[PDB]
Amino acid sequence: KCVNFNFNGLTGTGVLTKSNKKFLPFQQFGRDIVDTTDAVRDPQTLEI
Amino acid sequence: KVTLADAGFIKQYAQKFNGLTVLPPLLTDEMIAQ
Ligand SMILES: *[C@@H]1O[C@H](CO)[C@@H](O[C@@H]2O[C@H](CO)[C@@H](O)[C@H](O)[C@H]2NC(C)=O)[C@H](O)[C@H]1NC(C)=O
Ligand SMILES: *[C@@H]1O[C@H](CO)[C@@H](O)[C@H](O)[C@H]1NC(C)=O
Repeated sequence: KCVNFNFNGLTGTGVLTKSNKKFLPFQQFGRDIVDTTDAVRDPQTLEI
Repeated sequence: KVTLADAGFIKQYAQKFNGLTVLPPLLTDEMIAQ
């Protein structure tokens, strides 16, 4: 659903979906080729 | 031979970057071929 979100201080508006990206154990969020956030790690479940 | 380098999201119609919209041409490739 289109929601507003705040993940451990990272804020924005968007639709959250299950991701197939595999983050390293320490990484909390990701960015695309133009440095705009496009993925987050849920701080409670660690799902990407 | 000609390829695209548009670093966005592609859908049949990220999808529009951050307020940046790409419009289709009026004449499609088939119409130009015609
Ligand atoms: C604290 O975080 C942990 C994981 O980082 C949560 O543990 C999981 O919670 C889900 C849903 O509550 C359960 O289905 C899992 O089985 C839990 N995992 C384990 C290993 O127990 C935990 O629930 C979080 N606590 C709170 C209060 O949110
Ligand atoms: C629009 O979305 C629906 C979702 O079920 C899909 O079946 C359909 O093909 C989509 N059409 C276009 C033009 O994107």
